[PDB]
Amino acid sequence: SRDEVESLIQEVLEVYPEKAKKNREKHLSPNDPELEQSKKCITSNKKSLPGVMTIRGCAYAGSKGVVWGPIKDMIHISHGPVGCGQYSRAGRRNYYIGTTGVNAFVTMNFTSDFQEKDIVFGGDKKLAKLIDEIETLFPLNKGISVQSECPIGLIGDDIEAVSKQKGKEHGKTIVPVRCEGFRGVSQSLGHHIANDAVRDWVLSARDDDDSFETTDYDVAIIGDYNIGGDAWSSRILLEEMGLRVVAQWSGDGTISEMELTPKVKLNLVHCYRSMNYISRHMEEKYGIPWMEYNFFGPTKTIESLRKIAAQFDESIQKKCEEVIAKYQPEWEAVVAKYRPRLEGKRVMLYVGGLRPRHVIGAYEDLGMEVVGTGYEFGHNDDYDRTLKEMGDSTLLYDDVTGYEFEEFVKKVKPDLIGSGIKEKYIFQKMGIPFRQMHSWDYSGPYHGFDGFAIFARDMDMTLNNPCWKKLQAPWKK
Amino acid sequence: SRDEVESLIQEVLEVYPEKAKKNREKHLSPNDPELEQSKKCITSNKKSLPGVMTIRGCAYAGSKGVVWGPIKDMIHISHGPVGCGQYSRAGRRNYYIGTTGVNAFVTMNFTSDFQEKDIVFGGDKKLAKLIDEIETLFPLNKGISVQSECPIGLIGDDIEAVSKQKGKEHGKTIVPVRCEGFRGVSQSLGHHIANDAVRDWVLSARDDDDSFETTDYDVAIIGDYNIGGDAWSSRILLEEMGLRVVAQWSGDGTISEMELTPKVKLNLVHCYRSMNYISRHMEEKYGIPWMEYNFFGPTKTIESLRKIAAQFDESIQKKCEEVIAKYQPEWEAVVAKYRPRLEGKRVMLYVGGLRPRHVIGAYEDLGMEVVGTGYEFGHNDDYDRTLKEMGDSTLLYDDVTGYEFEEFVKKVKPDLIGSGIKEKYIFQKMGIPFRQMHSWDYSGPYHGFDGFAIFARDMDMTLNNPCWKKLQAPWKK
Amino acid sequence: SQQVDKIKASYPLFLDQDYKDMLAKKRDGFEEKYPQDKIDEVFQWTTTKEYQELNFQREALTVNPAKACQPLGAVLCALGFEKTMPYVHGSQGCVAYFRSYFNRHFREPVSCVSDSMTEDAAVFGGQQNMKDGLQNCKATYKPDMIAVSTTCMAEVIGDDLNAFINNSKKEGFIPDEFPVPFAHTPSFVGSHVTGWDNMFEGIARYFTLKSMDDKVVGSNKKINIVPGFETYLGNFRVIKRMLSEMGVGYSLLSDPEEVLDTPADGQFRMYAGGTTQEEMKDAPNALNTVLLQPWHLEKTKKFVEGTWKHEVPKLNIPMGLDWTDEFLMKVSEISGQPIPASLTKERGRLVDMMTDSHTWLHGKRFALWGDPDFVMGLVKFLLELGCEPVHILCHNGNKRWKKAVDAILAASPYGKNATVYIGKDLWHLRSLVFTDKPDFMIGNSYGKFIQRDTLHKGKEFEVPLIRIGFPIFDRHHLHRSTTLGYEGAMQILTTLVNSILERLDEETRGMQATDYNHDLVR
Amino acid sequence: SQQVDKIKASYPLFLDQDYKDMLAKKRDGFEEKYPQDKIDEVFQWTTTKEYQELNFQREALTVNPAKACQPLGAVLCALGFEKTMPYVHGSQGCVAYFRSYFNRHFREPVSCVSDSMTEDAAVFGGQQNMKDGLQNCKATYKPDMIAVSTTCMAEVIGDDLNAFINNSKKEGFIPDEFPVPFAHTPSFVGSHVTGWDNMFEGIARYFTLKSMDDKVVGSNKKINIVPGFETYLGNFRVIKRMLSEMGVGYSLLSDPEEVLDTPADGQFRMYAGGTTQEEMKDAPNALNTVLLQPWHLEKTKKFVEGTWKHEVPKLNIPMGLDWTDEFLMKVSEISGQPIPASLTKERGRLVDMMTDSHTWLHGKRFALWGDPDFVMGLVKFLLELGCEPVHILCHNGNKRWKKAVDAILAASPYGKNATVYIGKDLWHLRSLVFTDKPDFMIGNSYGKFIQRDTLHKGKEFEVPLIRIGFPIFDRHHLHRSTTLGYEGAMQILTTLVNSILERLDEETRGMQATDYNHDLVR
Ligand code: ICS
Ligand code: CLF
Ligand code: CLF
Ligand SMILES: [Mg+2]
Ligand SMILES: [Mg+2]
Repeated sequence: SRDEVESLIQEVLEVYPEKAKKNREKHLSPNDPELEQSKKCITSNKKSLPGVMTIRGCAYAGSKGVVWGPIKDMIHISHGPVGCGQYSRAGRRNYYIGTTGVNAFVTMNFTSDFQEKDIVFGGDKKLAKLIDEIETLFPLNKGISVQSECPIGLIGDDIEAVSKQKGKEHGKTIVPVRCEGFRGVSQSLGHHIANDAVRDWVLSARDDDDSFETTDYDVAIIGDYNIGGDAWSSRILLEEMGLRVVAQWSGDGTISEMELTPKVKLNLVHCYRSMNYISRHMEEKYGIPWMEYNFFGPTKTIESLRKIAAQFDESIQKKCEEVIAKYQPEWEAVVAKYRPRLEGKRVMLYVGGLRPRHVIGAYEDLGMEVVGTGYEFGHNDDYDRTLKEMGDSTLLYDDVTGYEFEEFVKKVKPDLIGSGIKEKYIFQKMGIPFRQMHSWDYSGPYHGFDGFAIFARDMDMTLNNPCWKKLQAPWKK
Repeated sequence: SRDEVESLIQEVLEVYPEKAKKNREKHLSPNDPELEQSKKCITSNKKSLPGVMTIRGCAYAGSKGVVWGPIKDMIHISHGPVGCGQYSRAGRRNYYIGTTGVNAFVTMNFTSDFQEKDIVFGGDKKLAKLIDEIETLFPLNKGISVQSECPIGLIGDDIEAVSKQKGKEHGKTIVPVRCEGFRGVSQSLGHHIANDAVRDWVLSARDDDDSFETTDYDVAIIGDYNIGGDAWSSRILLEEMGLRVVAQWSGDGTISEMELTPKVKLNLVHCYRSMNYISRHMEEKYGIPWMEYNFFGPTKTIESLRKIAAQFDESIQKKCEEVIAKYQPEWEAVVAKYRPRLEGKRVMLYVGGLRPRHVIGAYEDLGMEVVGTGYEFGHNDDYDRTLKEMGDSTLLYDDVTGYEFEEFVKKVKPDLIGSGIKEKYIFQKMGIPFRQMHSWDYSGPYHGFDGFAIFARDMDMTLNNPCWKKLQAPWKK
Repeated sequence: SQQVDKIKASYPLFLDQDYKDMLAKKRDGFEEKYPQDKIDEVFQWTTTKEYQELNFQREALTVNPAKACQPLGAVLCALGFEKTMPYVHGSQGCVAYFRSYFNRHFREPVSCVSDSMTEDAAVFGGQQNMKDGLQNCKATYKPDMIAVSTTCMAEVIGDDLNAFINNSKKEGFIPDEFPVPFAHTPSFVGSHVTGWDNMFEGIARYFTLKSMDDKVVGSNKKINIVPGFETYLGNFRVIKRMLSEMGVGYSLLSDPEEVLDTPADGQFRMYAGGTTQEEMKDAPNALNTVLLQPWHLEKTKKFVEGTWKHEVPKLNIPMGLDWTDEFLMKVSEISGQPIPASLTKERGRLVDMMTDSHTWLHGKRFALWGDPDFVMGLVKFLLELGCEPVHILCHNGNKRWKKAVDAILAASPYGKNATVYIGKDLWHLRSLVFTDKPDFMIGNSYGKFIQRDTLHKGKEFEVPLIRIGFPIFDRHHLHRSTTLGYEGAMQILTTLVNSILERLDEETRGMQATDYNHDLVR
Repeated sequence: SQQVDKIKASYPLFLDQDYKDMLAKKRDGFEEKYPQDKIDEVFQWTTTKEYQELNFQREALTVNPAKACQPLGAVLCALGFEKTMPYVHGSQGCVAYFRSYFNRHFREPVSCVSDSMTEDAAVFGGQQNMKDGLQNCKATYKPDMIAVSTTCMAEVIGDDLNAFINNSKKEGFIPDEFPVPFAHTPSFVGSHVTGWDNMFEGIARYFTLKSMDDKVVGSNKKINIVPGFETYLGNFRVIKRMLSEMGVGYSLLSDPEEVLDTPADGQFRMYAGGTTQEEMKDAPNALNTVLLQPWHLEKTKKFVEGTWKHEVPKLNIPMGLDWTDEFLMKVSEISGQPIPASLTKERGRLVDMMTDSHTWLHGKRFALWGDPDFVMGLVKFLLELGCEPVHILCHNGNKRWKKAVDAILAASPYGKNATVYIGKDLWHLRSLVFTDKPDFMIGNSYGKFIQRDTLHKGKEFEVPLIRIGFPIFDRHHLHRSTTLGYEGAMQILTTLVNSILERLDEETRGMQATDYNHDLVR
């Protein structure tokens, strides 16, 4: 009940000093599904408390790691000391098809590798030379981005000047991005900066070019970074529904596709958090509407498909029903095999800016119950959409600490937890089945009808694995 | 000096009882190169002393392992209890080209796998049924051999009757071989039996079939079992000399080739020990002469090539000199690279029935010196050919024991030993470089001009390997 | 032809055009080879469910066995005893092979002798051989003991070891006090493992049977350990390690770990370490006796329970989690010693590794063969991991053992698709992996030809071999591994998961084809 | 589409025709992709000697580095201390990565915290952060110690840790007695290993500098061991094992083996084991101090020799035979303890394995990268084996180190074709393995893309990766191995030989093509 949660929070909150206790009580709340405005319950997108072991990353992760890095045919420079780039190198499973090293570069790490020289004297000259070296050694690149690491702004380098100048010299799109770790409070501003960089440096390239053949069925997938091929298992359904997916952002994405996106009729936005900014921009300038969708589990995949089809004629609406009918026996078999094995089990989630609400439907479709969810860098308009998704008096936590997440789990005693790599091996030692909800535990995809099968299999394999029954020695009883 | 060797022998011989000491003094001798008859210095092909850890095998090894097993298109049954076949399975590197399991069977183990039932009641009925199962499951076999293990003779089974009867039923050559372990004293009789089995059951198949097109240049390689492809690197030289190698016995050999051998003009015998018996037979019946050759190292490969060419017209003799000339810069380079690194080094050999004398030339060509050699199952006509090959007052040992071989090595202190797998890891612990002279240390081939390169490389890599200067700990000095 | 700066061995030498051309001419000229089309036709046929039906109706023919003779196990058993020379009554050809077989697996010298019986012994029996053999052996190699086995020849002739050994003593070929235990080891019964059992019981009866009056169970305050046929040195060592760590007094009976791992220091050590004679004589005084491989120690067990009156516990091989647990808890009970924190932590680390690797192991299908105990241990552990053992084969197994394995499979959801095969061979297995393709095979080096075969049909049909068992001839130093205990569990788990990931890399390595899934992080 | 009885993941899901067709249409429709023939043309180009000449003329661009930030090594260092919380002054994005990086290598939790410095700190400095951080950290996680590192941001704004820590004490954010050692760890200098060195010297100065009057070299009759940046758990353990076995008193300073290998028993242990505070304070009283990785412990050495007055021995990393020998003999000298029989035997077994495997190892060509000490250790060992280290690369190396390696190569005939590369990256290496093809690569998981690339050119050009180094993300539990001492030498030797034989099998597996050389016995 509500008061059982309200004093759980107070128990956990006792550990903190006076100043810290006040901050965290605002970021911890029971869910109230009848509420309209989430600011009454919880606060979000505020500074992290120093030294509380937040799970959050920086703006560079939001820009380079999330938005830009996935674009295949562009080369993305980690501009600064060797480090940020190394840890982000192929860390994220944003899948793509290409000849890596030749026409695509996603899983490579290009960096300026700052020494003292370059901090003292600035790295504008180094950046210039670096771009020339790329053009020589990587002739098939179709563009370059410059991802600013912390020092760049602090030493006052003008990467905008270099980008413009070298852009006109080589006749290539070179995008400067001010995604320095210290800006903002999380990945979230990194997205916003990255989005704004696309607007300012890329999106307007074909404003005066209507040579591309259009149809009234053209769309773009916006904010699907194709983890384990999620975008592909999404796309296939849209093209089977009789639509034309002109662009994907940015999973398996390309620059030509970004440039073509202002020509589509509808923007289909998976991740609101990361890509609502540019979606709004295209509605303003180019007049393109956009709608949020959700391809997690049959219930939402179906809802979404129909909601999209309804934006077109009755031909799409028909094709939509053929599609749903084609996959009904596939997902029904999945529910037959696995729902029995998962019915009643209880889950606690903690992910970034979307998946804490999106994946709920998928769990509910295997008879599971999400009892705890939280976002790392989510805003109050993310909590607005989580309200009706979560059960009554379930547990909400923004920017949860290591301490808080552990303490909560011990009282709630969930059958399963869904979170990231840093939280993974903690909860596996406590004997609690764990699934990664970023990397998919190196599995996937989990989107669409084809993904739901995999999702179900994966939850079952982990939740009912024989390893969990063996944690305690027979003698220590 | 002869007397320094004569008392080395007596020192080693002290360990033995009176009866054993008398036997072994006959089987240990210094070499006398001026002697014509080897019976004056050494005795050979006698029963092994019980419990002295001889290196020798049995007649089954001589028959199945050496002579018959290499024939690719025949299926060879190890007839008796499960073991003999399992230990001989792919133990010997008699190389071949085929689809194993379909048209060739060399590396497989077919066996009757005797239980008590079959000892008590005999396995004649089991053998019959077994042959029927082969014909069903292995339709592309072109013949069958039956290799008698110890029990077969002891229980009085008539494998000759079964072979004849099933031979006429299926219309296949089925060859019974009485190669029971207990017969003879070594591999040597196994060869003789195997040879005689070929005569009696295979060789006469095309006596009244002269449809095969002949030339004045047809030959057979006899007694080269193609270890590491030795026969192939031998053959290529003979065909470059303008000869036609109609048959190989039995490395990569076939039944058709054995049947075709009575049509050739000359039998070229590499291994005298194993296959002189059948060579003599073909000289009697078919009138085909035969000569011994030797393709170990340039000196002998050249001698042999010319000696063979001289048995034909001047066309072959010419082609011979083309060949010699072609390979002169190749072997010259080999001697350039390696002889420096091997000059002066001293070797002790112990192998079966041939290689204790044959390989000497190859060593001498890299400036090495064989100071000790011995045969396991060699006869006195093998020692007759070793006399002039070995240096004066070097060490000869027939059917050497574990004790004897070790004790000898300690006094002689050779730079290298060449022997078998059972002796290998002994001498590597003493810190003495070791090369296998049966399996080639899973290298080769060592025959011909192409083999000599490999031989040289292999001796160098082992004799001058950095491992040997590291055996003693720096502190225990 | 050869370039001296880059000399070629058989491979890839014979891929040169000159050689290829020569072999084409050899084939066409004289081999009278079936057409390639016919060969491909038959090959295709051997992969079918039709061919399997014929294959499994075999009754006489054995092809590609997964077993060996009794005397082999006898030799390995004997080598576990101090300054003992394995000696085998019969044909010398056998010993040549036994030595080689072990040589190639352990890459160590292997000491063994024969009495070199010949045709004369078929008529007159092998009495004289035994006499001269025992004498010569002792004189030449200075053993403290000689353990006598038989070759099939001797068994069929019906030689009486007991009488023959005694007459050697009676006629002064060896000292009377000199220990010469013996055992009948007919190759035409059971397998290598049966030989180990017979030799071991042969040795235990020699040092105890007549001297049992003064013996009292528990006097020793130790536990006897009989290991059985073991070819992993880690297995002898891990058990020793875990017992020391527990503070348990133990006696490892047949312990060859030292003699199969002598250092290379400039000396040849023919003998090294081993169970002492005194350890054997004092064995009856132990608290109890534990058999690591019960399914091939049936005769040993009858003698221990029967003569030493030790209540031998009903324990499976200590492989995997549950059976290592059960093993350690039994020892705790017998010995009075608690299970220490170090082993509780080691256990915890294995379980950690299971949690860390479960996603990749889950649902992987395996074919496996080997000796009964090993195989069932493996099966059990696979089930603990969430793997599916689809094809379980034990050439030298029996209906009682099969039933015990079927019980284990029935107790787990992961055993639903499992099938157990006894008295079948690797040619039977070959069929099974074509018709009911697993992900991997687990077994000895003989399984490489099966892998070869499955590849020939196509890359998507290839079944990779993971080498666990005996013999292993085509890899170096895997004889140093452990399969028992938590240590052995951790080595296997690592091998299995990394075999899955290695193959997944291989499949995803194709550029712009399958490399979408060539992830940095697994 | 999905069949439920055999569900497909990304691979091989996306190989279905429906998906293939979709991606073809995506490509042709909207990707404006270069033609395949242009791509093949450029790919061919990147494998040429011409492309390499351009590649090696780079001056600004780094591609595919083989190094990390200082703070990474600082964290790993700090984790070796009892109930110590690594704490990094600067941006929280760094700590997110540090934890992940280690998470993926060790498959263990990794504890670390940040000040969470933001834009405000650029102008005003990070004083307030340090205060609130130190307070919150201590309150929330109850560390006994907090080891402070820096991110680049803090370094550039020029924050003074010393002053900032003290003012936190002065203003009552942290107790005065509470131990807060610190170090400046600029990511724009050196590498991860430099961070370990700076942190470690930061910790050693905190506990000793002021309290040096009562200190007397030799009083505690022990040897200090500083391990340096180490990511193999076997390496901490093997050293401990060998010193115990020698009966030498030792103090392992920064010992994280326990906290990176907690059991899964039902508890989360945030902290576990570690070098104690007293061990650090008593360290000056040791006989001497030995540095396992001297080439990244330059600052530590200056402080130990300088302040503690220990004659630090001139010892290479104890990798391979000669340098393990030299290590053991130094300890014998310093400690007075003789080298025991057990280690003399272990040595003998390694040498035995070298004799057993030399034929396959001889003349094999290798490319390898990693941190300086590791790399030179590897090189040394390869030369002991008779292998040819053709391409030696150390991105975080220097001319002094290079010169030391060039000396080692010059002392061996196997080093004639070796070349050492400093400040180069895996994109440089990629070239080298195309133009001057080795047999294998040895290095971390980042080498899989090079293997991918070499395969793309053709199977006969593929260079297989042998994973030894850090990080290793695409295999499980290799972090448990040993590289140091004889044990580590034996594991490497096994990995090398069996990698050679594995690949030789793969090449000989083609039926009636190359399988003439698919030998059972290698
Ligand atoms: S057949 Fe003989 S023992 Fe002549 S049984 Fe033996 S493959 Fe030896 S010295 Mo092994 S008479 Fe051949 C032989 Fe020489 S098996 Fe090989 S190497 S040249
Ligand atoms: S918050 Fe984010 S990850 Fe941090 S630096 Fe800043 S952009 Fe980058 Fe980089 S090199 Fe290391 S990890 Fe840092 S100290 Fe600099
Ligand atoms: S001389 Fe065979 S290994 Fe022996 S006990 Fe019988 S199965 Fe076993 Fe030669 S033929 Fe063979 S190998 Fe010997 S038995 Fe005789
Ligand atoms: Mg050895
Ligand atoms: Mg772990």
